[PDB]
Amino acid sequence: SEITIGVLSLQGDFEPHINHFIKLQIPSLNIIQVRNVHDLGLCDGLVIPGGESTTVRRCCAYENDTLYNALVHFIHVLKKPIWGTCAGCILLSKNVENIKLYSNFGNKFSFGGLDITICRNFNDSFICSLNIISDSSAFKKDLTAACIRAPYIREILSDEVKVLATFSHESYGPNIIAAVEQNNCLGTVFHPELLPHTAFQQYFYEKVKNYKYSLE
Repeated sequence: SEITIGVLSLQGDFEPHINHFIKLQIPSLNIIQVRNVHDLGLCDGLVIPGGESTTVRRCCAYENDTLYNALVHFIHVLKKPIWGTCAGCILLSKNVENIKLYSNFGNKFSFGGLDITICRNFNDSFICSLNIISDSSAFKKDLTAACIRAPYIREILSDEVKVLATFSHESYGPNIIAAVEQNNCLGTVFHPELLPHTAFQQYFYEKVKNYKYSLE
């Protein structure tokens, strides 16, 4: 079957995320940039990366929020798989704290999808070992994550949110939440493209594959 995963690309610096899925070497997988609603329509799943949530959001605001509204629909009506990483994780979140830049978009800042409170704030680079709460073969023992000015997940707001991975750091403390999953949404605070392994990419691919299978 042909599976297409898109990577939101408007904000730039998206190539390493694309490369990391290509490294999976999975015959059935195509990756595309997503810059507009036509591109989004071709996607079975979408990755939203980025360093800065406000930048990615402004990129979606063009033409009276045309792409923003399509993303909301994609997430919440179509229920297509979405992976928000770093900035994208912020933009899936219910409550966003410490984003400073006042938004021309108000309560239309987030796309929603993860019932969490997240803090941008806003030392601050390290590799952590992950405790991953999963039976997926994507996750071998002792995997790592690169946290660079990572957002902080302060609150889980629904029992529907599954804490997928946590870590301990001799600062921040124990049981820092690194990855969450809720329905069709996956969120990670780290940079999955900046470590050689491809575990989260593989997991998200399988999520998209299972979605496509469910449809039919």
